[PDB]
Amino acid sequence: KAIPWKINWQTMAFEYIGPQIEALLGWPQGSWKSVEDWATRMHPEDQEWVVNFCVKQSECGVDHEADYRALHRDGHYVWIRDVVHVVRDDSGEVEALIGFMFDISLEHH
Amino acid sequence: KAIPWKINWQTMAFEYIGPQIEALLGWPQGSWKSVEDWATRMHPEDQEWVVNFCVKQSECGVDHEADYRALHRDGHYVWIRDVVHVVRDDSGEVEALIGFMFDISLEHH
Repeated sequence: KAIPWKINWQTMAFEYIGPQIEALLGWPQGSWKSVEDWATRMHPEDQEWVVNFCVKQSECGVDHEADYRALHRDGHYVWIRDVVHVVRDDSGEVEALIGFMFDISLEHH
Repeated sequence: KAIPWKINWQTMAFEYIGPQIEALLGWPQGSWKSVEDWATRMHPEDQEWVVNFCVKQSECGVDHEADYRALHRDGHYVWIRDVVHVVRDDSGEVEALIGFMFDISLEHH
């Protein structure tokens, strides 16, 4: 059920994202190209804080997690928990973000 | 709260594991040396299936997750969900396991 994913820090593009993302959010798996897609497919009141929070924590190399309403292609919202581990390269600089997205619908019933 | 970790498939040793593992399970963070430690610090009825399940799924390169009672150093058990992503090298062979351990105590109250 967990959806694995990884983001290239330099380009901010998705290296990969599990196919379960399609069953969960409906958008074609191949449509998840970059962080911009992740930021767009989110509830308006959540975009208001999640993006800034994740950016700040990532830049500081601090692992983090956020709960928000993800936008399904059909228009309804799905509660998701995004858990992020920050990876640094040999020189100590942020190189990528790796983690999982979890459907936490049951926690909101 | 999530505990990040990674295992070198060849040596089956922990490359790293978040410091939160100490606050959660009590054992010194540096004590988590290999899969053997992970397998030992688990409820006896769970060791009976979790180890075999994870091994089988990992060898097949299939992401998986398992819920089990982890052993705290003080002797009591803590419900944990281990989520695993399998990483393959350039030749297509299993190279490592990366994921997170989550305290799911609230789901068992």
